[PDB]
Amino acid sequence: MRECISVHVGQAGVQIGNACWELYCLEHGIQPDGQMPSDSFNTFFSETGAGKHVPRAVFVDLEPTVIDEVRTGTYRQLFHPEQLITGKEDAANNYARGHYTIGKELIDLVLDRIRKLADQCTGLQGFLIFHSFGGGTGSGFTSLLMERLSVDYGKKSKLEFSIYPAPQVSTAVVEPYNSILTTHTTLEHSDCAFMVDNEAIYDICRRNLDIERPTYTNLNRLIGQIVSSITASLRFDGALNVDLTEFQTNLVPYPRIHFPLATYAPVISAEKAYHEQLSVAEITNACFEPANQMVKCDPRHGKYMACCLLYRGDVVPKDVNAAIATIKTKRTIQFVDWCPTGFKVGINYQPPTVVPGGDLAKVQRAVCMLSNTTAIAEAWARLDHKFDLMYAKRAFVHWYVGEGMEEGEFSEAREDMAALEKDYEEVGMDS
Amino acid sequence: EIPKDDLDFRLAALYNHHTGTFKNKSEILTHQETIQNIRHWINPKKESIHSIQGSIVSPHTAATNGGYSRKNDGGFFST
Amino acid sequence: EAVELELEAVIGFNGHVPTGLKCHPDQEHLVYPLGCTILIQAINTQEQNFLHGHGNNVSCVAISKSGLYIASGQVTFMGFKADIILWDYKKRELMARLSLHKGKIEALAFSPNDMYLVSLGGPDDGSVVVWSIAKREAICGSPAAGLNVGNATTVIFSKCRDEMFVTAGNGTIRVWELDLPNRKIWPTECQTGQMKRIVMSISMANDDSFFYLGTTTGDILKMNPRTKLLADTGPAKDKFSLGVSAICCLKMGGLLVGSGDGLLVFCKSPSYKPIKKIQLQGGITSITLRGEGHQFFVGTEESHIYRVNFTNFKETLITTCHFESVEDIVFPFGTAELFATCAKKDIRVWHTLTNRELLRITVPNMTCHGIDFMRDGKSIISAWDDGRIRAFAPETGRLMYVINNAHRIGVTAIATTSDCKRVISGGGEGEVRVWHIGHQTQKLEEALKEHKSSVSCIRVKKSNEECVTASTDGTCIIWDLVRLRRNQMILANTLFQCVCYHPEEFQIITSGTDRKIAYWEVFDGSVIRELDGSLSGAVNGMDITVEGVHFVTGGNDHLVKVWDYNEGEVTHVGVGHSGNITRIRISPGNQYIVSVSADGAILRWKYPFP
Amino acid sequence: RIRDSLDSLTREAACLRAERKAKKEMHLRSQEVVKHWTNTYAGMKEQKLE
Amino acid sequence: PTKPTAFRKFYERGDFPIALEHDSKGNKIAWKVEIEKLDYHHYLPLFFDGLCEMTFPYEFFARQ
Ligand SMILES: Nc1nc2c(ncn2[C@@H]2O[C@H](COP(=O)(O)OP(=O)(O)OP(=O)(O)O)[C@@H](O)[C@H]2O)c(=O)[nH]1
Ligand SMILES: [Mg+2]
Repeated sequence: MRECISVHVGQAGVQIGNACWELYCLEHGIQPDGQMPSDSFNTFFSETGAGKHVPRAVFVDLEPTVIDEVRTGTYRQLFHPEQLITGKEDAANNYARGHYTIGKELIDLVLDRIRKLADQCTGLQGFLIFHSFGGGTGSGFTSLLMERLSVDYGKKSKLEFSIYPAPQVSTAVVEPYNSILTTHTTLEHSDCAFMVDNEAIYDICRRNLDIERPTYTNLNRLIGQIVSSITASLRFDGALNVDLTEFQTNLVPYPRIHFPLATYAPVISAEKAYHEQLSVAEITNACFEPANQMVKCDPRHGKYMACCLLYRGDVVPKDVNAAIATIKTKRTIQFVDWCPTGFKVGINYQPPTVVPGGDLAKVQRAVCMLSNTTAIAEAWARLDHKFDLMYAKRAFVHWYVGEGMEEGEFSEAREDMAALEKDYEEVGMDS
Repeated sequence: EIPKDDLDFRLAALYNHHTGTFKNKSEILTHQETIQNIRHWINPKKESIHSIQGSIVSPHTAATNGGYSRKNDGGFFST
Repeated sequence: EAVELELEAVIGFNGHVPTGLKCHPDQEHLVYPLGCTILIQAINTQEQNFLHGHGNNVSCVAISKSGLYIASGQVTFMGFKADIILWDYKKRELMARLSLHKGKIEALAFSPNDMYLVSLGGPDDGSVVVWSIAKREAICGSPAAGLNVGNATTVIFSKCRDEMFVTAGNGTIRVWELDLPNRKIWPTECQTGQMKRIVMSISMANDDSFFYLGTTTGDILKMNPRTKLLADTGPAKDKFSLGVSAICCLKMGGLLVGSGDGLLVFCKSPSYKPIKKIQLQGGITSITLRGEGHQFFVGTEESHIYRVNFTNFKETLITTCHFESVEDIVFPFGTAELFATCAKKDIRVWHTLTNRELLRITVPNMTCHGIDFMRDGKSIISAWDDGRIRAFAPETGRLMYVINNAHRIGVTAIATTSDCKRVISGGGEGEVRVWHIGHQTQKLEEALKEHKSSVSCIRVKKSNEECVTASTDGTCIIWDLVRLRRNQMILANTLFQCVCYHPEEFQIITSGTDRKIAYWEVFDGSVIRELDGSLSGAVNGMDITVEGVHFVTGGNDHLVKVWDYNEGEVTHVGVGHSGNITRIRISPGNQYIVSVSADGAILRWKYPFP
Repeated sequence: RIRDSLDSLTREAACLRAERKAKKEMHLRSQEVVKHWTNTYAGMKEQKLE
Repeated sequence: PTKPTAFRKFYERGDFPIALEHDSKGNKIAWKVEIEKLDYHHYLPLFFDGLCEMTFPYEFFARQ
């Protein structure tokens, strides 16, 4: 009744959504075939008169190998059999295969399913895309999609929970080619961009939690819990409720600084929950450490420009005000002149839920936060240096000019990132 | 069951008019009352050992660990 | 001390290695192996003289033609000897221990005049040796494997009493001729034209004219031992599906073939055509023919013994059991006639007295760990190694429910509350979990993570209020139910296997690897006394009756022990199998004691008064 | 509910008294069984002193 | 009691050049083609047939 549309494009998108769509089944009573046994489910699941509940999500991959895990796994009766659009051959780390000649085939099908779902919601509030920067289809299919979706619908909000490539570790070779090209799309036809990376979730997975050998089925559950915290107020009740424009207006000052980080506060094991007191004042303070960033930067060497929060659980706002006053008093956290408030609080009246087999405890208080900070320009400096060190000797560019892409758009996205890195420091300097 | 002669001749005649050729009256009207371990259950989806997802158990028998991995910066790392 | 009770109702079978079943030529008793011994069954099921020895798993059986001697090899560690043992068939006495090989022994065979035996040994260090029976020693030996070919598997003598065949493992087929005065065996090779098969069974005709080889590719090869050349090819157009695993002969020239996909075919030499075919249960690995001729027996890989008539080819199964390590029997409450036995991929529901199998339920290829009944007859819960907890319908094997992601490792121990509402699980992770069941759904309440290591057993009080978790950490916790916290810890020097309550709930008793049966005060975890195991074994299963004066204990050696409760009185009838006994329960009528030996053997004895 | 609210503290005390009595009585009866057992270390010392 | 309509069947085939945006001031039928030169021999007696529907997504399209 306050609906959302959440697309998962690529492989990483689909494999995160595989871990997103049982947390929603466990928050409500929806068992996996779609039959609740016993309307706060409304934003995520439609209902059908045989009892059967159906999701609101589209899954696309140009190769059929990963969707066919879902299609015969544990969640095959849940999804509608045209929410699962497949193909034959992938894009294989090339942006041109996906956004160009071979990728212009499934776009009409994904737009039909976007239209056929969005034409049945009573109230539409926006888009949650899950697409990987690291992909060949996950970063070209979405750039083919958004340039047509924003012509069709236009003013509705776009939020992307994407996977930023880590500064040291990386698992492909033409990532500095595929990262730079999609930010010619996401600057103009997009309105927010939450990035995460993979090395820091391993960090926070082994230090705050006794997991040896951490994997993707450990990454995707925490990034599912983050989106279930951001989508809390559209589904539940509480003191201060923040809607999908009531923060996305708070979070974008200038129309090219729209790149905020994310942080989830209580991450702890099943044993050592008994020994920490777990108060509002300490799990507000856990948010502002340099150790607990899911994206590998130090926020201290930059400045938080604008912030937000998404509370849950058993909080009462006097504690939150006493926490925020101390955060404003502290000096590890530095701000700018042009936002003297720098805060935004929502509340809710629901605890976190514990998916079975997850390695988290049933904490009651829960915090998320989402920060517009200028210290992501350091990570864009580190991936900025990677590009011209490969375009200097014109490496790998035949694989791009073969599948329909001209050479000059490398220079175009070069000066696009040059203008963006000009913009961050020019809006972060004092007056 | 039968209420008259019409449903006697057609309720059970057992005489295809198309196929029975050069017949007789008694061969037309013929009804049918004149004529007359160890058990087991098998799972449907043959599962695989290799495609399981619960954890990745340690190479060393980490109840009494064999090559000491401590937690980074002090303490136990495993379980 | 140590009075022998009585022994009855042998259940298991080993049909996992080829040609384990061989009826002796008086056609009354069937010998067949088990996990570490041999068994002889009569027509009246008179279990007779488990012939003791071999130190480890028997793997190969060969019988003298007259019907007086039997010889069986075994398998040990790398760089260890392995002993053929010559037995008798009249006074079941270990005559000769013949221990001269490396690693293990792949094949044994007898000569038709009873003087000679032959042995093939070694997966890597492959050699053939010839033993004499007049003096229990070796005549001569040689490498029975073609260099620049591969390895070899099986051997058989002639009826010329002097020449014997070593059979292709990967394509070496070699005849040897034996001469006494030089004391030697001479190798010649049977040259084949372009054929290179993987031969995997062998038999010999009566008049030494031809011997037959069954191959992995599926075609039956006839041979000529005089020409030392290939004699005949196999079938084209419907070669058998898997490898040809079991070939038998007749007095006439009609060979009985059997393939490891569970197919039995009558076959003749010019045209290998299925005159009489019967599809059987599981892969066939043994054919043994009664000397009368008109009835024979089939041993299968899944342990089914098939008595099949030669005329009209009708079968009748006579023995069934599991085919991996078995674990965790549980009786129903109030009924002494039913068994549940669970193992790798499988669960079976038995009878007790007449030993029939009533139903069988398969998970495809995963591993089971624990089985339990409900307090009523509504359902049977089980805990499996796939990270899942299942529960099944009592008849017809319907899956009522499964639990998707229970623990991080395989769920090990499971327990039933007496009000049929709660199921307690512990697994190798140590996250002890509680499951509230309902008609519609089943949910988890709270995860108790005291432990640091595995969980062995979970046992709850007569009226639910408290429980206990036997674990291999060194700590056995008593938890309370009505609140989810801990009362008391047993901290001890034993990797625990079995923890049992005393009837009337005074004290709790622990066992394990360190062989100290220890009674424990129910408060403070204060130790009372320690009574030792047998000698240098281990112990895995305890049992107390309804009253609380009898005390049954079973462990890593062959010994099951009846004990008095208050004082240490032992009563040994543990003369059975030394395959490591892992669980043991008494019937609720106090009539039988039933133990599961790891290599599949479920044995029940009568009840003694303690 | 309001009629029986006047005695709320006496049942709270009675439950603690009953649980402590039952626990200590279980301890004493198990000590009776322990003292009737014969293969104890201190009992063997007493028999050796005899 | 209601009856199955042909507006539903023509929509599940997908013939209508119609679209929806739930604009905040009110739900609006976005038109992909010019309204002034439609085929009124096709599209009026099917919208008039879709008048007969009570369930959510089609009554709005018929009326607007
Ligand atoms: N968190 C998380 N990241 C994943 C997962 N699977 C893949 N990734 C990330 O995806 C990045 C590469 O993009 P891919 O998804 O593999 O490529 P793609 O989108 O399938 O595009 P093609 O290669 O053309 O098929 C890697 O850097 C991974 O970090 C996952 O299950 N969880
Ligand atoms: Mg892919």
